Amino acid sequence: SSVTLYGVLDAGITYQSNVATPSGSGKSLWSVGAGVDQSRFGLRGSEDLGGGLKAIFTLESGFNIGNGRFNNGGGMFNRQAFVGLSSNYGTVTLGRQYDATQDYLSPLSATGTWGGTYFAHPLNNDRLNTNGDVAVNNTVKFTSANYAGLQFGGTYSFSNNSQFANNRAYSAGASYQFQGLKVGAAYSQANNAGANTTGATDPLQGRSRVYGAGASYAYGPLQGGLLWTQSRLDNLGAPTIRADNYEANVKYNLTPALGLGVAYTYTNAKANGESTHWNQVGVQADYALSKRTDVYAQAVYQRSSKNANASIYNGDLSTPFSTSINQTAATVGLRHRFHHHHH
Amino acid sequence: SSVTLYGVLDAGITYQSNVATPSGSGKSLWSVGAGVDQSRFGLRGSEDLGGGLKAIFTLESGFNIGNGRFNNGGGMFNRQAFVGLSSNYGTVTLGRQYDATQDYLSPLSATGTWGGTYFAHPLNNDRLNTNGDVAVNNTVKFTSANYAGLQFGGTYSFSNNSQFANNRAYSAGASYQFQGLKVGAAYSQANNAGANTTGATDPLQGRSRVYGAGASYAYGPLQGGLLWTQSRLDNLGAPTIRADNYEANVKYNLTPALGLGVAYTYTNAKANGESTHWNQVGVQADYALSKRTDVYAQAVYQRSSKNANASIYNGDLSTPFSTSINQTAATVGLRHRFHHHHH
Amino acid sequence: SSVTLYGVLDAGITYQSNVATPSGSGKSLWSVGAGVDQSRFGLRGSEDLGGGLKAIFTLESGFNIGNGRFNNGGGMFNRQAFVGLSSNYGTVTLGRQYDATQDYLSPLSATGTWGGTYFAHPLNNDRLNTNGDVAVNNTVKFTSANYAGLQFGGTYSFSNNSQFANNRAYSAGASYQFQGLKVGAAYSQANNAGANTTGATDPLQGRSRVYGAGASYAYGPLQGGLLWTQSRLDNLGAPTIRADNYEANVKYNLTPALGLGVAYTYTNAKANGESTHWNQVGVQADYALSKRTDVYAQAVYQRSSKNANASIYNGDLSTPFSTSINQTAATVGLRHRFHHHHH
Ligand code: NA
Ligand code: NA
Repeated sequence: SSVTLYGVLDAGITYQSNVATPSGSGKSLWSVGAGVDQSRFGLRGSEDLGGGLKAIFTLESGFNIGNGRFNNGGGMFNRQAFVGLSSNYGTVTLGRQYDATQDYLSPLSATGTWGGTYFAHPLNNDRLNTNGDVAVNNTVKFTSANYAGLQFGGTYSFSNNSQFANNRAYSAGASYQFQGLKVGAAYSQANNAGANTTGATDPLQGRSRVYGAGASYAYGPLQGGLLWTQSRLDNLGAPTIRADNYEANVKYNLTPALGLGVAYTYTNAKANGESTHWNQVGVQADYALSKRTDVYAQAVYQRSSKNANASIYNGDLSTPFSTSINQTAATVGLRHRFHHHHH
Repeated sequence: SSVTLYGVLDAGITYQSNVATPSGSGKSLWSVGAGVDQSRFGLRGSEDLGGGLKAIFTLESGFNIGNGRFNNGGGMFNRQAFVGLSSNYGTVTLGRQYDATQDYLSPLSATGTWGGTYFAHPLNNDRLNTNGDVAVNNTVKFTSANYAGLQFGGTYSFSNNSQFANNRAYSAGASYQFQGLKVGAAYSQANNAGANTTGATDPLQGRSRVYGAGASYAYGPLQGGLLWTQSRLDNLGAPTIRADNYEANVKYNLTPALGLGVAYTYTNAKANGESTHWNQVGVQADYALSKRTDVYAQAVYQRSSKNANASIYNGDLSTPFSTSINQTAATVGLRHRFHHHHH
Repeated sequence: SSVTLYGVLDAGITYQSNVATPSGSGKSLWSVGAGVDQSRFGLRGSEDLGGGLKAIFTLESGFNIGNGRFNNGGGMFNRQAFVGLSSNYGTVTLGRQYDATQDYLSPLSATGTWGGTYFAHPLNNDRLNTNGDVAVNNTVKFTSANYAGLQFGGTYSFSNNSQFANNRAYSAGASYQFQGLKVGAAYSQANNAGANTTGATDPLQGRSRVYGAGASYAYGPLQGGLLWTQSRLDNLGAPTIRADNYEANVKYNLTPALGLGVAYTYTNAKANGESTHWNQVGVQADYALSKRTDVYAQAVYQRSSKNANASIYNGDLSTPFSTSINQTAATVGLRHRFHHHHH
């Protein structure tokens, strides 16, 4: 009954204050690339099948505007590719999909809403930002109907190989919404993530987990929230690694076309009796020229503990860290969304 | 005069009863992936050029809904990419194309019609199923006009390198149709298939051939057919390998929305005086929720000779065989087709 | 305010008279592939933002019709991927873009207009033809407004890594147009081109430069031009290489549907006190069956100095040279353009 072509183009100039060079000294990194959202194009549709029943699909491909290449592991529909049925009693979808972490926790974070890439937590450790390979393959997802503001669901992501536990995943989450208040909680687990090309997580072991909970509130021109997440690697005789992230964010619309957002995140990682931590704060001014086009300017600052180095997530996990405990990232950019409904 | 965007999304849950693990024991394989048809999207068009003359093109890309990646060798338009001219005296098309085996024999098989992937013959040995890299590169194809139900044509697929015979192919076939009766025969040959990146067959030698003939009949709610194919590798001092496939299939529409199909295939492979064989039978129930959406359920069973192992084709030739002479594949899935004509 | 889907399909049969085989003897190369233009599909749009201000984008992907694969380095939007703002005072665009060489010199060449691939200069040495990886990544481009027929602009292409000069590029050019007269000049420089995956030029060092100038004139059914370009590799203790290209071209419309073009190019390359040269002449007959479809036939002939070998550019830099000082390339082909404006 409807097939929509859509996309988002986001390009900006970014300065990063200190990025290690091969000579070991720190220099600034200048780049052109996605500032807030990862660029993408997609096809989505829904067919009315009568009785509240609908067939739905989404095919969504992320790419780097700087070089035209696929990212998120490099496949065609590297963000989402799924088909399913929606009814009054819930939705079941099959394919490559984001999991409950993304459905129920990301909307409570700056990186998952107005902030995007550079507001991600260190190394995107809790998989909240999707400018990065965070979708899961071979996924069956159930999403409940809305029960008076309560929604819940989960995923199982098959290994697609004769070893059932070798690169699979699952998750569960729930949200509660009421007149501007949003609460969410989620739990996700992977076994042998990235261990092969058939399973749930693309290459790049043991057990990896993300869980968290938070809440946000919106009224008028003001919105804000709090969010806790933990990412954990265990069952490796390597020592367990765990990272906790504590974020507060607020966004205020000065005018209907000018939003300013501020976010702060404290991250604390522990392994084998030792601990490192990062403090990150960012501010973003975003100006809408139309419903489809906005220009933005932002600056993010991160300081690590003295036994560690700073690195603001820029969409590329291979980016070398700062040589110091400090890094600044400042971006000016342009974002354009397009949309065709095929009447 | 018309450009159409289209696609097919097919996702299902498959159980395969016995697939070898690295430890050598057989375990079940559970997977999410294409059940019947390979998922694909495409662009096709035809321009009226006057006098019965038309310009036509098809750009068609297959992909795995489970992980969003291209398959069929991994290129962009990995199923078909061609442009050509159609007239009252026949059609000439240029590009990456299926050959006469696919045009004239596949419609007589369950795997090429209602059955799809898991109804393919062992290892897709006769290239009848297109959930697999069976298109040929660099192809010039002629298709005749309809001469009172007779159609014929063929292909030559260039090596695109200074060695004219190093990775090239050609084929020829013909069909006869009359009021529900269909007859087809075809012959295809490749030399040094997959020996380079420029030629007709993608990587993954000597002379490889497929030929076959069959017939089918449709009237009312009932359709069925018989088909013989042989695949042959020779001119290798390695010993010639040949495989013969004998298939019978029948499909019956219980209701206008519920089809049940049954297929049986006997396959016999011979090499260096020794012989192996497979018996395969499958049943599929397919229920149309609309013209665009259907849900299906099927079960396939294969038994090999005692000097061999069972393996039901699942779209992935790297899938390990069963550790026994038996394998069962059962699938429940969802298929959705979309279409936009751009009025 | 508008999003357009578009594409060009170009397929032809090419004979090349002498291409080296591994045995060292020269044989003819027969191929199916792009004759004139590289096949491509794309999405482009522009939104009216009021006051002469517009948001624009182009996403353009080149591919080989012969095998369905991406070319131009193999990424998704491997020809152009950019977003930007256009105003009365000029245009700024960000992403993967052609540089000033392509904007201001290519329109004065046969290879950049009616001639295409096989009219390129030896090894596409001056990057004038786009059936080849000539776009630059991470590019900021400014294009001025038209000042009474004068247009100018330039590019800077970031390295996107902490070494600012390690795989970056920039360019500048200008044109002057008046009633069929066109003049252009351009200059482009890259440092450490292809040295990494983050920078301006895709893999496949020191300083590489292209510059040139030319003019063309069109009136009625007749058009022609002259163009000089130089490509230079220096700062390598390897010896500097430089190549100068001198081209004359003319195209005449016999009828409104039949164009004949002739081009001649002399190329002279010098390195370490030695010199090689090539003479190339080509003729193309192009017949429009409609505004969207044309069939063409052409022949190109190249003779090299006796200390070198002939090689007519065919879109593939890995193609081996002729074993002699001579090579002929003859092509017959079909080109079809499509277009949908989404009203
Ligand atoms: Na209309
Ligand atoms: Na459309």
